Amino acid sequence: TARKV
Amino acid sequence: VERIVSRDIARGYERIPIPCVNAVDSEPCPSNYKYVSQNCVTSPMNIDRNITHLQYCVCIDDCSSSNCMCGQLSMRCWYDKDGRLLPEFNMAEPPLIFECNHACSCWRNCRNRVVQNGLRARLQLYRTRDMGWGVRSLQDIPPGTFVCEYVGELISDSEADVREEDSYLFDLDNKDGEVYCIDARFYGNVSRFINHHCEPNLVPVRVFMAHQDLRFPRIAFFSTRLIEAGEQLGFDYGERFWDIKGKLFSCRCGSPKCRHS
Ligand SMILES: Nc1ncnc2c1ncn2[C@@H]1O[C@H](C[C@@H](N)CC[C@H](N)C(=O)O)[C@@H](O)[C@H]1O
Ligand SMILES: [Zn+2]
Ligand SMILES: [Zn+2]
Ligand SMILES: [Zn+2]
Ligand SMILES: [Zn+2]
Repeated sequence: TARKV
Repeated sequence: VERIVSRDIARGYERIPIPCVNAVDSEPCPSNYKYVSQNCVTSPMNIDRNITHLQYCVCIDDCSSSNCMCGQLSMRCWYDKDGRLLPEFNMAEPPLIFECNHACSCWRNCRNRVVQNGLRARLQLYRTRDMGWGVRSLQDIPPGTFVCEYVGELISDSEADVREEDSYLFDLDNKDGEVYCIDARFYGNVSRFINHHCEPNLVPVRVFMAHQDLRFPRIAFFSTRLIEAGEQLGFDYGERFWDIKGKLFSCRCGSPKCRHS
């Protein structure tokens, strides 16, 4: 799933 | 014209107000979420709030000294005299920042306190032609300035994978154990609306304040350069975001050096 970091 | 669909999206929970205007279409102030200025949980998380477990300084000064423990924990204190980051601070591999806390012997206004002093920049939420909602500044912001924090809802790695809305998650990679997330889809502050830009004026920094439970850093955005008034706020989401979302739409960040268009 798409995660910002 | 500039239609003021709200005077303060935060309903007075922030030090300065954050208005929402819309000058491109019909969409009203966004309200499909609960604004919160700090992080919350839905499932109980065993955060270590045991005071005797805090590292802390005993500075008889204002933690300018080369002896401040909390500055040592950040390798050094990176805040200048008016709480901006030093030029020697590494925006590419930001270090962990440990701010002074209530166990320290120092005064509430020692030099090593910044993120914890709340929002200090006049910003505003507004409608953009290309990406829907966006956040932008109304003042000049020098470099190294703590702009705002990514506040949301603490959830486990696991729960992260099972949510149908990955557009608002922020990965909080504790290397030394379980990895956690901030889901700012249902509860979140203003940073949920900050868009991705490939030449980002903002950089996330992992910051510890009232507790030093490494599983849960807090995410602080500092400016990487001067941000002129009116400029949209943006930060790099990373590859994992585009490996995934990229398969569905591309980056209208509009940069010449745009890496995800
Ligand atoms: N450079 C970009 N190009 C296209 N879409 C973007 C870009 N940056 C962010 N987004 C979009 O915005 C989402 C990230 C949100 N945190 C940003 C606020 C959002 N635009 C909103 O209207 O709520 C993504 O899931 C995308 O839909
Ligand atoms: Zn100190
Ligand atoms: Zn301290
Ligand atoms: Zn201090
Ligand atoms: Zn781009």
